[PDB]
Amino acid sequence: MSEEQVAQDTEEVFRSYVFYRHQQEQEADPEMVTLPLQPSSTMGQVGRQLAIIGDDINRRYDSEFQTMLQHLQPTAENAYEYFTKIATSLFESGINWGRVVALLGFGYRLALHVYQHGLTGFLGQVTRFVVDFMLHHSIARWIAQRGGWVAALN
Amino acid sequence: MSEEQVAQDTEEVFRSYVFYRHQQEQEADPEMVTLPLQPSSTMGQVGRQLAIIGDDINRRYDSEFQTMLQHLQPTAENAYEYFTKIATSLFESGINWGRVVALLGFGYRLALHVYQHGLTGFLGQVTRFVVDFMLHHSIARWIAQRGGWVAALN
Amino acid sequence: MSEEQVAQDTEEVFRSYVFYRHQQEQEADPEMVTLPLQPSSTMGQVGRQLAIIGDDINRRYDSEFQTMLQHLQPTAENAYEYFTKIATSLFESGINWGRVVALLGFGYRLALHVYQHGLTGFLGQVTRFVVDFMLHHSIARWIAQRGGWVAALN
Amino acid sequence: MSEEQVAQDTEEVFRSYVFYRHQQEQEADPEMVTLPLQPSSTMGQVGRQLAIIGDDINRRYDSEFQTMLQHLQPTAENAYEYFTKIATSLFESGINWGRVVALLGFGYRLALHVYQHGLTGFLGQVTRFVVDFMLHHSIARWIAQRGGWVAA
Amino acid sequence: MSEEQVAQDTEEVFRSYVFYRHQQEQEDPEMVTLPLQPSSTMGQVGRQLAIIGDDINRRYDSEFQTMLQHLQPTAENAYEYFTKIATSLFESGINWGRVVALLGFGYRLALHVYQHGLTGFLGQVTRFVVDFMLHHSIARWIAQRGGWVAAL
Amino acid sequence: MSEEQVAQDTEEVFRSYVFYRHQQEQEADPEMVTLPLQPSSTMGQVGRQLAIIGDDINRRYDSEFQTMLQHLQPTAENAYEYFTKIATSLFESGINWGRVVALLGFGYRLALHVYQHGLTGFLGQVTRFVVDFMLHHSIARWIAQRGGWVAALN
Amino acid sequence: MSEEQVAQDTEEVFRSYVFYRHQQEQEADPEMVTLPLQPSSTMGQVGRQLAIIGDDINRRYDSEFQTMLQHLQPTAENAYEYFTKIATSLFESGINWGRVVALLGFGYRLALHVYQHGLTGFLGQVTRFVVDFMLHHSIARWIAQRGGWVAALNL
Amino acid sequence: MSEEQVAQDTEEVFRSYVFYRHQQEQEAADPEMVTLPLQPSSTMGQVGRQLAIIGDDINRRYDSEFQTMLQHLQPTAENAYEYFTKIATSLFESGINWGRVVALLGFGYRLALHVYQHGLTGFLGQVTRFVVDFMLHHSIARWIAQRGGWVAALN
Amino acid sequence: MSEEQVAQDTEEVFRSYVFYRHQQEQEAADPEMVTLPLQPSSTMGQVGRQLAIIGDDINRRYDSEFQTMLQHLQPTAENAYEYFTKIATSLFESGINWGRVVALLGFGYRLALHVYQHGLTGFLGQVTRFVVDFMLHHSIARWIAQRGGWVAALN
Amino acid sequence: EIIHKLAMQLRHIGDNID
Amino acid sequence: EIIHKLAMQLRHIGDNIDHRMV
Amino acid sequence: EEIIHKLAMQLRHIGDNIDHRMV
Amino acid sequence: EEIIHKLAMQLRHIGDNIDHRMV
Amino acid sequence: EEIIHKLAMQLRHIGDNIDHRMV
Amino acid sequence: EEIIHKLAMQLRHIGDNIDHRMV
Amino acid sequence: EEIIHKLAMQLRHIGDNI
Amino acid sequence: EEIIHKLAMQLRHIGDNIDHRMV
Repeated sequence: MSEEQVAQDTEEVFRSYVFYRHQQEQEADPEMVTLPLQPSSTMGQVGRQLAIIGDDINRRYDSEFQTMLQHLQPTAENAYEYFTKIATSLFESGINWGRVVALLGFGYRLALHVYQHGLTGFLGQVTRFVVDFMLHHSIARWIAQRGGWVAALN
Repeated sequence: MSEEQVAQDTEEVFRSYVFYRHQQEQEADPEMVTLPLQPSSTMGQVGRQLAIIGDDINRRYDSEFQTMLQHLQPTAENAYEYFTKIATSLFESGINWGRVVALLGFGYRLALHVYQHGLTGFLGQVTRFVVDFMLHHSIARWIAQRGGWVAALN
Repeated sequence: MSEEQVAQDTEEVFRSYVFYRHQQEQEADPEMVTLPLQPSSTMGQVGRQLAIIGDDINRRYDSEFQTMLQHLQPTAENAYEYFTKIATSLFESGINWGRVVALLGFGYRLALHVYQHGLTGFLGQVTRFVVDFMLHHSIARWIAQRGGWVAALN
Repeated sequence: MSEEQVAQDTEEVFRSYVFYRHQQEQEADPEMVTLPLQPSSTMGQVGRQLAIIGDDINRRYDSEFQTMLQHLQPTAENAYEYFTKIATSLFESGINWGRVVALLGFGYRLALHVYQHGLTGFLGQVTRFVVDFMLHHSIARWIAQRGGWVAA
Repeated sequence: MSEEQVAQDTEEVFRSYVFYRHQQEQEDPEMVTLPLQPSSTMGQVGRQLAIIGDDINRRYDSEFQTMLQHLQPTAENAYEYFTKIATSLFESGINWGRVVALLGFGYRLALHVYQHGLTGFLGQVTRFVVDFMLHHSIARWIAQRGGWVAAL
Repeated sequence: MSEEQVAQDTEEVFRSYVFYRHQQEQEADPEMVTLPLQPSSTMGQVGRQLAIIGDDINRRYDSEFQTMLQHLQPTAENAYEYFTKIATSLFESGINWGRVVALLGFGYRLALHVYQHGLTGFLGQVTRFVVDFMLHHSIARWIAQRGGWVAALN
Repeated sequence: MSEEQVAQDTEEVFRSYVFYRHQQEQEADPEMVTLPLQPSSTMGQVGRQLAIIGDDINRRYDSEFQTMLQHLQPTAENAYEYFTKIATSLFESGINWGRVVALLGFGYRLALHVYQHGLTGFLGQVTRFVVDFMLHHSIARWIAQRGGWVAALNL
Repeated sequence: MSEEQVAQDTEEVFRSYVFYRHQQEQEAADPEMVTLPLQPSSTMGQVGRQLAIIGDDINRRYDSEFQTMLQHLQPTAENAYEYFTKIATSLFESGINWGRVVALLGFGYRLALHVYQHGLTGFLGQVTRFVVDFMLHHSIARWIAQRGGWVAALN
Repeated sequence: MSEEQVAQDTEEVFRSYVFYRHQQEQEAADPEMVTLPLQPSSTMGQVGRQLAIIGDDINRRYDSEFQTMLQHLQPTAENAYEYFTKIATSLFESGINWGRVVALLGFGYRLALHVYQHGLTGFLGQVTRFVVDFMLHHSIARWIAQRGGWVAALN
Repeated sequence: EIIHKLAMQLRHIGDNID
Repeated sequence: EIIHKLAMQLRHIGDNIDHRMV
Repeated sequence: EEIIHKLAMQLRHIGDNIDHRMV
Repeated sequence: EEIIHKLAMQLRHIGDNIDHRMV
Repeated sequence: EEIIHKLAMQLRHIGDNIDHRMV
Repeated sequence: EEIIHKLAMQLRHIGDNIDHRMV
Repeated sequence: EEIIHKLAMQLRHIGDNI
Repeated sequence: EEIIHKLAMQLRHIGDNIDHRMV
């Protein structure tokens, strides 16, 4: 299992996590309801499962985050810088599987922030922030060393 | 009646068993509500009767199966291996028409379970496991030696 | 038992708390009479049991309580602040189940008093200040250690 | 007469029991009075004659029984564990036509104690408890050896 | 103030508790010589909490020693018994009072086994105390009040 | 419970007994009053509880008993000859815990009498005499079978 | 003296005990009077002896014992289990010569109660439960350490 | 900061941790550690003294089960790397933090000490090599590198 | 594992057994055994460290009549191998045992020390060869190599 | 134990509905 | 001041429901 | 292997149940 | 099994009482 | 288990009464 | 830089709490 | 010889009394 | 292997505790 493999597999792990986490939160953003899913990949099983384990923690830390992002005001131009800088200090002290899911939650929380604030059609940019940050900052490598994203279904 | 006649006849018995069994139950998986059915095939009558002649027995153990399937965590990659191992242990002690009906329903329960867990558009892979198992493990020949799937309508 | 499930279940316990206690204190609030309760929930009988136990320990303080909530004169802006400012001092001395019924009981006495000053349709936000105070202040974590809200039927 | 046919027929045997027995105790549960009844089936008359041939001995033992279900306090999750486990011993002494009307009689009350305790929309599951317990514990068959519920 | 912070400060809170409680008892060698941390606010915690229950722990002595003797805690079941008693104390609820009643269970079982031939086990009581409190949310309670220094 | 396990444990089961039994027999010999006790073994508790249950019965026959040990007059060489000889008879009838404390009580009484007759440092042999005899005369296999010395704590 | 030489004398010791003590009691059980013994059987004195010295004690507890085991109503299936189980608790507290004799008395109490209850021919199995419990709980070793069953003629 | 710079630097932060944590323990023996030589004027012996300091309370406790587990492991000269590697990969299987890198140094200490105590003398340069070789091959030296090196541990 | 490989291993197993038993016996002298030098980083010192400690409890019940029997033996530089050989062939004449291999090394120790106290200095290296050369020629080393080697003893 | 006295009584009416 | 008087009154209803509920 | 096997015998049981019905 | 509870019940009354004084 | 115990506990008494006639 | 960090520290809290669920 | 029988039978009493 | 694993979780535990101490 390669780190580049984990990197390309990350596009569908992310896309699906957004789809399924948005879907429980509703029980809005139409770019996440209409979000296309790939047929018959186990990376859509990964993103469905990871969307679900962040069920307790993520519900609490809700208005706390939106009030902090409102002070950030990320635009189409500084959001990848802002994505990087937050995500770079999340893993500065360490890595674990739970922090990997918190980095997909922040990609979901930031994908939704900017839609609600008028940046439409940006979902596909937040996905590359997640893929690209992960591939230049050793997160994909870390995951590939554990058997890939598929190892997370335990 | 040849075993390869039973092998090609089996895709329509399973597809149709899924459609009609999903339908009584629902009275969900929209890959099974919108499952196409060949017109004027007797095999669509075989899957309709096999699906009804397990109704009560099958809802009885519905909860034990779901929770047993979750610890398995089948994926696009290991579902065949897992389908074969369960199905070779089922007929190791014995073959009878009910057990053949139980191999259809476990093809139905594994098909629905992966969907509910995020493996979409996989219905056709589950029908192939059913058909390719039966040919390669003497279940098709068993059935052909008795007139085919049509003998079951008794 | 995840703390997340206790907090989602707190929807039902409180709704049913208000409805089943109102049904006794009325022998009015239109929102609490017409209050609907999901069907076949255990948090529905749980709502029922918590509202019937300390009836007199509740009908013993109506004067003192409905007197102080009127000088405080809650509004739709400071409501949550007061709700959390009051509820912090409650469990700061310690946790038990009677104080957990005492937390709910005040919401019924908030959402209702509030209702009597002109704040219509406010029962779904008092339901919210209950759910979003427990999970964030370890009240949903304490319950999770014991089983859930159903264990309260002892 | 297949046991399965006995099992499928039981659904409206119970509804009619539950519908008709509540009409007795009344002269509440709006889930049993609204309880729609299937048309032109004997099973509506079968359950009707068994809810009436039981209101002598039942109407007396009510307080004795319901006091125990408030000590047992069943939930939407343990309801099947209990109903199976009570009716199981009920029948480990033996089986007679009094005890089958006695079974359906506990479904009437169980579906009524939880309604009176806040468990709405469960009357459809109490029929299943009846319909499942009887086939899986050889009561749909024993009834079939006579001709179905109609012999009753 | 972190749970970890409370867990560590718990070591001295107990060893700092036993000391002054034994001394106030006389007005065990291993309890008279019990080493105390120089200059810690925790050292004082373990003697304020020791003086408050002086009334409630004065009465309940002959209570507890008879119940301990029949339980017969050895070096093996010592942690088993400690976790099982102390769990059952906090199930019902929590409060500062039951926090203090838990350290008293740490002085009373420390003192029981020494009297019954368990020389030098007070080093395992302290950990029973701190390992019961970190794995059962009791440490998380205290830090949420500010830490033990709030108790004062 | 292993055989010589109970054997090795017999090392300080005895050292405890003699310690506690002398502390009460006075109610002297510094070879035992100073007999160093381990920290944190249940085997110490066993030697204390048996020290104080037999003490009363071990308070009448002390006049008659040791009067015999003079007329016997055992030295530091036949000591093991004499010890084994009497203990082989103490069990030649029947085994039970009461007599197992009777052997240790002879172990307390032989230790005491050798000091009182000029034999110094021989408590380090009346220990070994007590451990070897039991592993080589079916007594340690009697104790291990019932859970061991800890089983005596009843 | 191997604890196994104790194992086979016991098939002869028990049978003797049952028989010789059956006749004193009559003052029944086919299988205990049919019950034959090898000749020049030195171990037959043992079962004759042990049945004697313990008779006036065993003529006292016969009352409450005929009603206890019937509530147990042993079978062919749970008879061994109840055997080994009742006998493990008789030696968890202490061995001596009476407890080993008091052990055999109950096989007879079981092998006879079982016959009056309609379990013909079970006399062979009761002899094994004795031997089999005795070898597998260190009761036969206790006898070979002291010599054997012949030394029981010193009571 | 490069990977091999961190891997090269782990000789003296480990050798130093050992001398300093032992000097720690022994004021409250392994003469291989007392007489350990310490490279003059390097920040990595600065780094080893801080890590040995930080890790005592948490260690001072779990010194019993470690002793008993390492005894039933019975590492030898031949199997000690395999066991070190198998234990060290399970430690970082779940995640990587700075406390687990200090925890790793401590089990190099616990291991080098148990095997000496049990007769494996002059083994400290191989344990040091296990530590340096595991880190470089299982990506511990690269995690440390993309954070400044070991000197970053001084916060 | 070669039985000729078990021969050089025995040089360091015996010399380790000697040093550590002597050491633990003292702490409860032959200065050739206090100053006994030991190979650094050899598992065979772990073997000799463990084999000395298992026999300790029993090897204090018999320290006496051994002492007095080797006195009327009066071993010399000339007859000590012969007596060693003939004591050691009689030890494994009725069987071979892991315990008799530890009781063989113990008599090497006890005869090494008898001769020293009786004025035979500088003789430990000949004793080690009696042990090494006896074991090779009397099928003791092949037995151990079949078991896996001396390291099999750390179990 | 509640489970037995349930069936016990339900038995009573049962054999009485008989 | 009021915010507090609301909590302690509720402590008394809680610990009174407590004994009732245990 | 152990999850795998439990699913198979469950299938046998439902499979032998259905057989008796069609037989 | 019933001693552990009887300990934790009185242990609870000591707490309940001490709590009244602290707070 | 109570039939088993009282049966065994019965057997000890005759086992120590018959033991004395023995010893 | 200062808001950025508070988002990172909160993600760590959320992350480490979800880790405790998956291990 | 005889004194030997005497100790063992005492402790026996003491043992069986215990 | 059961020992090797028990040793690795004591090390995570001491590791995460030293961890909370360092950040």
